[PDB]
Amino acid sequence: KKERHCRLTSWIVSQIGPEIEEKIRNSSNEIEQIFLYLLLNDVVRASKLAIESKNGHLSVLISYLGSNDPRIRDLAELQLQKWSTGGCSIDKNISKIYKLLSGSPFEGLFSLKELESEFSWLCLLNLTLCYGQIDEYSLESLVQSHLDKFSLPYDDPIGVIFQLYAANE
Amino acid sequence: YQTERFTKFSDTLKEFKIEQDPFNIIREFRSAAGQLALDLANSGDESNVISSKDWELEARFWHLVELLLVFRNADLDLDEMELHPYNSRGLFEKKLMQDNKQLYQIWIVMVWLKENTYVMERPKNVPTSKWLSITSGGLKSCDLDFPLRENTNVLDVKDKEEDHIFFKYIYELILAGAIDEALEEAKLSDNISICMILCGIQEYLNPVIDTQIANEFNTQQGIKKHSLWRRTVYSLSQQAGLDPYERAIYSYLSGAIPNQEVLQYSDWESDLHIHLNQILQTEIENYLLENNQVGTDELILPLPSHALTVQEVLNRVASRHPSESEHPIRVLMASVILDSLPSVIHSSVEMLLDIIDKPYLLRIVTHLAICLDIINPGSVEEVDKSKLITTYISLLKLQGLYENIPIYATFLNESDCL
Amino acid sequence: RSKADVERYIASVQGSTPSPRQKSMKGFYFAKLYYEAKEYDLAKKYICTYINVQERDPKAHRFLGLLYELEENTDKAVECYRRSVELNPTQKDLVLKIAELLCKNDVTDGRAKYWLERAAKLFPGSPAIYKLKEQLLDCGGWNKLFDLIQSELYVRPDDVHVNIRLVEVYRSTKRLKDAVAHCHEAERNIALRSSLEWNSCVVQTLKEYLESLQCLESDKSDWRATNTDLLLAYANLMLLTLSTRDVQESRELLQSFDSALQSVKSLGGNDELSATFLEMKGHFYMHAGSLLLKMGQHSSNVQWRALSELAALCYLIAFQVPRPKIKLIKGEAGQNLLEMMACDRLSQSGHMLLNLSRGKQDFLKEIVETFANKSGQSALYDALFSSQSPKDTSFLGSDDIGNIDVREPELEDLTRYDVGAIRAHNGSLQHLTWLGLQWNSLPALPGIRKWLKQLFHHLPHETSRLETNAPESICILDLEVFLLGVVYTSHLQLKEKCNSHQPLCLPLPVCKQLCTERQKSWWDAVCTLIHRKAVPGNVAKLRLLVQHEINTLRAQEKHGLQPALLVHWAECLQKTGSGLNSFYDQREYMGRSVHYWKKVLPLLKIIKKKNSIPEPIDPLFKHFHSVDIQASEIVEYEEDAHITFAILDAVNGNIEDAVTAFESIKSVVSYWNLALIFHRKAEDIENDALSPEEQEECKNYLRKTRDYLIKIIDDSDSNLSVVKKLPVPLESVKEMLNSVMQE
Repeated sequence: KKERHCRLTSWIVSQIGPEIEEKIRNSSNEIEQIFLYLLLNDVVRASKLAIESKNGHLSVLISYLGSNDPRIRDLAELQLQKWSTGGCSIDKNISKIYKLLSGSPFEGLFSLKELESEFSWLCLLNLTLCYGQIDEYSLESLVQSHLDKFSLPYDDPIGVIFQLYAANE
Repeated sequence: YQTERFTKFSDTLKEFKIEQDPFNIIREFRSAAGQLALDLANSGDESNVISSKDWELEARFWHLVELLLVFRNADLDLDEMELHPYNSRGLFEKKLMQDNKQLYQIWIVMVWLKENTYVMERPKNVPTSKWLSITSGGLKSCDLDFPLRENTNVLDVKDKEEDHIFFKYIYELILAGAIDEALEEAKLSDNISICMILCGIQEYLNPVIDTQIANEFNTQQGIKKHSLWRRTVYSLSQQAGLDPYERAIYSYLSGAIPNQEVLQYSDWESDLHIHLNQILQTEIENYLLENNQVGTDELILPLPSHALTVQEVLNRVASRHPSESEHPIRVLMASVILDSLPSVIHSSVEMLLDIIDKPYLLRIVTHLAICLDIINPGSVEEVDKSKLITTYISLLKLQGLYENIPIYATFLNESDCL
Repeated sequence: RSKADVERYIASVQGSTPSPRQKSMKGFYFAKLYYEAKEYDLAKKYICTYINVQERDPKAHRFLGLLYELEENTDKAVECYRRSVELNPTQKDLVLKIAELLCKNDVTDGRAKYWLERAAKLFPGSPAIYKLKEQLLDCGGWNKLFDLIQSELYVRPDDVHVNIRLVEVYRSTKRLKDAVAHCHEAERNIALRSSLEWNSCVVQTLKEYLESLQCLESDKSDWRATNTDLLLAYANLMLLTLSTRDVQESRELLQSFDSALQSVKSLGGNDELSATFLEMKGHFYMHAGSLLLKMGQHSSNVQWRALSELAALCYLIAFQVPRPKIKLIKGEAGQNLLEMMACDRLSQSGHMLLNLSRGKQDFLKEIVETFANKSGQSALYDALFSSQSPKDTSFLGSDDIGNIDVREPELEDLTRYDVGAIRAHNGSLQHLTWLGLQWNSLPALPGIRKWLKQLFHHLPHETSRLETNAPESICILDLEVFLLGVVYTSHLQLKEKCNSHQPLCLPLPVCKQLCTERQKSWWDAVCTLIHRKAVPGNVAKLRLLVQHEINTLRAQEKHGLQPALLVHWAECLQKTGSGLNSFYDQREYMGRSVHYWKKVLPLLKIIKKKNSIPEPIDPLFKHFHSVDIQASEIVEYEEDAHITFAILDAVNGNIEDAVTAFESIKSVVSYWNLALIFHRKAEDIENDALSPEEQEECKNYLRKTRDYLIKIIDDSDSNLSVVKKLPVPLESVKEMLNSVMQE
């Protein structure tokens, strides 16, 4: 399961690669770049840029992405509720990153679903597959979880294959 | 009454020679000294606070002795661990600590060091929530890294003052081994992100893959890209505009040596602890590199690769704390740590031929020598036992406790002459 | 960014993906940055091209609709929202928007009506829904609008905005008598009385009627009646303005209040108006004192002490004012209201008087001896108002400050003031969390269980169906357990705040939210649910919102409870229950206490060996290392818990094991339990005809009772710390002993 997961996610990163690299080319904000590096499933360069842009704590936090530590998951979500109940202002991309640490980035109450309009469906699916709750789910039911949140274009065949894969039963 | 003391120690020896395992002797010696440490400490002349600390020290010595000799001597050799390359770093760390006794000893010693570390009382009136700067307006982001992204002028003074209280408390807890309490404090004091940082301490294990620990664990845990984590933390530790205790924490976690502002207040024990931690960290990461269980991507930054020897750490920490270093039971502490112990026995023996000036010493060395030859027959030279007991006995006489001299006699035919 | 940053990125992805389809699929992400660079004729064409290839994306379609909204092209913007809505039905907010825009542009078509119906069922009775209902009607007509409001008020009588509109419609037809009439009948509504904007409307519509030609012509009999409501409105409006509004606005409201008081005192008499003036007079000073303390908080230390000195006098004046003559009012509703406010005055001013007097020794005496002088009256008018205003018609300057009691309040009186004033501010968790904190510094504890009984009547102490967390099984225990955490949490949060920078000294209006919005949302939900003022549509949502937290109040799966808070719950319920008289209540509170204990001890054992507790995920009650349990206190809790176990064993019938446990620990509390249970075994068997040998054994128990009560009093009189450990009052222990020995 781990092997298969790693190959799938390396491949998705192969596909979304240029899209995101373009987006990083045009960003004017460092924390957003850090997020985009997480979009390429590159935890280390996110951590590094964080470090460099003087965002050190975040940097540490980032290092958890891809270990599925449920403690960190519920803590990140907690921080998010506390902000989303008062929290006079939190940077738009730090909240996104915390939402990634929450393990349920659309499935949620600070939801990245609106990124539906800014990214390839495959890009977001990468987010579910990499963070998302890897251990608790089978590859199939995980992918299915994601698909349940987003309609794919009828005509797109790589979409179709994911649907047939997730459809299992 | 307190001029009972010798009885207690003598008493323990009685019980041992009479139920005809010897590690209990020392355990009792420890408790005995500790009990006495309490007596002189409670209500006392301020001439007693000194000899009270010399008893607490006494006690710690017996403890250290127990721990190390138990591990070294109760060594009955178990089964070797057979890893594969597919195995997690967690297992390799474990293997390292199993196979390398020299290094596990360092662990034992650090454990002892932590055991005896002071921690402040839990801060009272802690606030409802973090950086509550928010109220002044001006936190555009509520994340720890915001005032790092742009001038620290963002954070209110009182907030910094509280962050100071927190990070200092967490630091003391970390040096004491209280990692669970540190995580509890982080959680409960609305420092979730710092908590999360403290979670990176564990190497990765997966009970499913790393079969040989499918007992201790039911769920994967720990973090796979640890060499990264470690550079990430260390770099964070070097970034200024953080509270000195926070930086201190990250230093300790990265296997590094905390900043001057914090380190200046560390004593022999604290400092020694810091540097053994460094030895240890470095040695593990090297063990992992020699087995290709580190991935090149993670070598973000240079950390030092050359581990000190316990010998050298001791020498340096010594020269950094000469007064403390030279204290006669702490010399024994080091002597035990390096195993050069009969070495020092025979030594302080020849110092009877400014050891007579301090009272605990002549006693301690004698009872230690006794314990040693009990646990390891042959340990201390026959002569040295003779000389030591001879002199201590003559003090049992000077104290007028002839009553309990036969017990000490049970180690020579020289006893004939009493 | 600039124009160059975004138009240079054109060549960035143009050189990475040059085919027309991928060039157009980047249009949305091209348009993403032109919306940020203030380019709307350009951003429009970028998104519109991505829509040419990705015609089924609800996000892109909405984004163009939101962009056509900035362009104010209603026909185009609406259509865009429609496409995003028909693609994805979960976009509720867009169904409102469509309905919102259709009614604003043109109502002639029924399509605007249809979309409004859907918007209503997606947001049951939201504030915007009525707004749209009025907009649609807008397109001589006066009667038509009135019927809408009335039909709307039938099912939504607690809506602030709608009731306001009714007064405005009355005022538009210049039938002000009806405006005040409804205004008066509505001042009985407990919700509206708490609405800042409503009370503001109440103040105006009344004044307008006083000056109105209709007020004089009609009669001078009911003139007094309406005049009373103005003062009441002023009091409520003052309470609210002080909390939300800024320093300037609050002070300004005081002048209108003082003008009204001066204009009213001249009439006097012995009727509702006179009684109202009495109670409102007290409120004035109390709020004025609260107002004073607000200014000083921000100000320097010298002004603080002088202002707090001044405020202390104000609160004192208020507290002194006697309980208003309740019998003297026409109706049951009116008189109960007036008394409710009286309790509120004494309670709020009371705690303030104390918290200010705890600063120094008999600090209160000095305040009166120095500022009770008429010189203080001018120093009060000075600090509060600008001296330019005429000091003759200002009530503050003309009041006869005679014989200030200068007697600190008694706790027992304070408790009954609080309990009677729980319904003062509609039981807002703000109100209770404040009181709970004010009692956090006192040696006597508040009757929380009595507060909740005053709020949710006939809500069982413990629900039979404890197995599930369905919120039909909510119990006064759950609430009692809840408020305890809310206050235990609140105190720690404020403690942390001031540490970075007294917390007790803040008055109720001045301080901000003391609980987390999560906690407040729960209390407001369970309150609306219980009192039956929920919404058929929102019933299921409210119900689930409550359900979410139940499992934590009962320490079930994934409870966000720090061990210290659980222990606090356990002991706080034991001692709460151990002092109760009835068995039903004793059993329940002791049961829950044992329950929470049984959940902590596993944690304490791990903590006993200096390990780490697994920290929570988004806990309901914030964790704190300030109160993290230490090994120094573990053995005590294990002991204190074992008592709680024994107590429940005794109440259930396992006397043998209870005594065996009680006797094991020589604690003052174990005596009162040992004594109380030895006395019962004696009293029942003491006088019936029965074996003489048994009678001697029966007397023997009564002899043990006497001894244990004497051990309590002997150890009690000697040491004060033991007096506080008594599970019941000392005088109660002595009371039993008198009867025990006369037996």
